[PDB]
Amino acid sequence: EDMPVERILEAELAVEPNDPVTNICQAADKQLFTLVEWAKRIPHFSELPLDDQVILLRAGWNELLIASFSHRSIAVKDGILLATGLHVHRNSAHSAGVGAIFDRVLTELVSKMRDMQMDKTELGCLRAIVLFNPDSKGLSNPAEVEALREKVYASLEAYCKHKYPEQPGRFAKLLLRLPALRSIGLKCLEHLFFFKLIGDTPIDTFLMEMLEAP
Amino acid sequence: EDMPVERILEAELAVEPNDPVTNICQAADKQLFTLVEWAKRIPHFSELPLDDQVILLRAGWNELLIASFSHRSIAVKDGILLATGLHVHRNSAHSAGVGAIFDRVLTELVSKMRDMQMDKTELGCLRAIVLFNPDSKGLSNPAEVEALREKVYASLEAYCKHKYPEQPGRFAKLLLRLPALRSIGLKCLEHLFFFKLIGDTPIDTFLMEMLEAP
Amino acid sequence: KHKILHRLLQD
Amino acid sequence: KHKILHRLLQD
Ligand SMILES: CC(=C/C=C/C(C)=C/C(=O)O)/C=C1\CCCc2c(C)cccc21
Ligand SMILES: CC(=C/C=C/C(C)=C/C(=O)O)/C=C1\CCCc2c(C)cccc21
Repeated sequence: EDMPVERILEAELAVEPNDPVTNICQAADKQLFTLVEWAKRIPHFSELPLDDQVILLRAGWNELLIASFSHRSIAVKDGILLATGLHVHRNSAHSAGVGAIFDRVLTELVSKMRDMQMDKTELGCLRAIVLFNPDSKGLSNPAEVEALREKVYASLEAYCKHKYPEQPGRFAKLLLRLPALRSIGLKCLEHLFFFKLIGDTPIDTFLMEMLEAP
Repeated sequence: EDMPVERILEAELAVEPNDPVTNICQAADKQLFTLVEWAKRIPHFSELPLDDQVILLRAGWNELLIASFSHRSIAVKDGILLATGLHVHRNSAHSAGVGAIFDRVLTELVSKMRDMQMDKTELGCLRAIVLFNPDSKGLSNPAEVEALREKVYASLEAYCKHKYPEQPGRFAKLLLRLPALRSIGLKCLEHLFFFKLIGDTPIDTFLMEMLEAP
Repeated sequence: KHKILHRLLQD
Repeated sequence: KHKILHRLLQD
């Protein structure tokens, strides 16, 4: 009852116009700052208590960033476009020892988004649904977060069916990429903790903070 | 165009009327046999090539079993009911060193299913969607699997809205427990591999086979 | 491989 | 804890 897809699309358009791993980590740190600005532009997020805003972002940052560069990469051959303007080719990822997870991103996310021509409004809404994760531990008022999530998917469904009336299964198709996003995000986190453990690979301050306990 | 929720409900009704970890693993092995019978009763599954039937089950067995005992446990205070007729209380899980994952099952799955009164038809459909996972690696014809998944969620949506017209967001709410199911299933797998590594905890033949590589 | 699963699916 | 995130959210 107050979650316009126009404000969500606006949030998306407002924040976005040699070792591939090192480049990926640098891009991630860069985008973490941008992610906070994005969240603030999502309706009602800023009205939640600071502690819950922190919880939601710490809980969803990895999936939020993955969804974003994956959609940005729909126009890329076999690779991804980093927010830094750098492209990471599949062969480069493979030659760096991270080909398996890279291939999952290309196959389960990028290719699927390109195939259904997921638009920016839809991406923004899926990210907003991820942001408003009621399962996040520590939330002072999980019911409030759940309420916001419901408002987002209610608006997204309305958007679909009205924009794509001929694709009745589109709304479900969008939501069904979330389990893949959750799995891939978890794997990417594992890689990050390993990079941090090994010592090699520079990890900037905001990215490092997100890897902080809990 | 040939995925009746009645056949799915039938499949569900047809297969179901001291260390808690050991009991949980024994229940899982037991249910793996039952899972194969369930799958065969899901429309069109048996018509897929044997190699793909194997792939889909090896890829989704853990989430499929978790969804099942979680729904079975909606009537339990603070714990779960195993297919063996044994109950695992939260305190028991905690005292065995597996309280964290146990609590996630209770909070993210059981409690949520109880809160929305998820019915057996809905459970069956969600499990069928999980079964028909087009992202499964090795599939000879992923498009065919994707087609079946679409038919399942198309029928589920129809079921909802018709059975629960007053809850327009129910269909989305059901699909949105899948990311939680995916995360919890992955964690449970990790625990199983550790139990297998440590040596303690008897692991039966079918469960052991599922832990086989890949 | 996967002896058990194949057998149960075939039967 | 989480110095950076809090600062960016507050500003
Ligand atoms: C967590 C994450 C964030 C990505 C941020 C980026 C690259 C944002 C952007 O450029 O828009 C993705 C990672 C973390 C490091 C490991 C990794 C690999 C090996 C492949 C793909 C993604 C990721
Ligand atoms: C993978 C799995 C299967 C469960 C099967 C059961 C218990 C089926 C049933 O009883 O219906 C769940 C596990 C595996 C071992 C670790 C585990 C823990 C520690 C808690 C909850 C579930 C599980």
